[PDB]
Amino acid sequence: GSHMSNISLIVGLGNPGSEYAQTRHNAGFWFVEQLADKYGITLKNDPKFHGISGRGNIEGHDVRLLLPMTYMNRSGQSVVPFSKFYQIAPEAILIAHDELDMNPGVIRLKTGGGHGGHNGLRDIVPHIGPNFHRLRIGIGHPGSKERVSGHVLGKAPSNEQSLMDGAIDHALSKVKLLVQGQVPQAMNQINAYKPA
Ligand SMILES: [Cl-]
Ligand SMILES: [Cl-]
Ligand SMILES: [Cl-]
Ligand code: NA
Ligand code: NA
Repeated sequence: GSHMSNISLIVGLGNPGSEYAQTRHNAGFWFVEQLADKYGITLKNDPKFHGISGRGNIEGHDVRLLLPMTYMNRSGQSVVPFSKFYQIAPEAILIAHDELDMNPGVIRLKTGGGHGGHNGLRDIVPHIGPNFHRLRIGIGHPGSKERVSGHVLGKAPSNEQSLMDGAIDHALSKVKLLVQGQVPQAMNQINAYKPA
């Protein structure tokens, strides 16, 4: 199964289909797809777990990657059985997701806490509890509570996209720390990122 706080499972949250692929709510998919390319991990169809998944070596560690194919608000229907079957404890899971409470170009690593309104996390925390790690990829504030769907299901303007892309790139360079269990150092180095 998993082994302490070495990260062994990296999940990216998002919605399936070309119409959602460029939307802010797919920030987690962006991160995990780029990480998979970086390390040569194949992401293949995983019908048993309602997702796309892979497994491979990251810096000498066996790591699994998962993109739920359930739609965002049903993400737990992939993450939970996957983690149960492979016996991966929450403490060894990193979930990458868009974060409305942070600016584009801000990125943070958090351990624990609630969903913060995120409809994918809301489908996961009830089942595995809160003690997994999160890569919170800022996507900017939506304005009103009424603009929140239109914000997360929007394609960001190019300046915001550039800021997100640079933050994601920075985080990719710190995955080595995470798979090695160096969560405190990773937190310090991720959270210190500035775009400019
Ligand atoms: Cl959604
Ligand atoms: Cl945080
Ligand atoms: Cl979070
Ligand atoms: Na976008
Ligand atoms: Na550390």
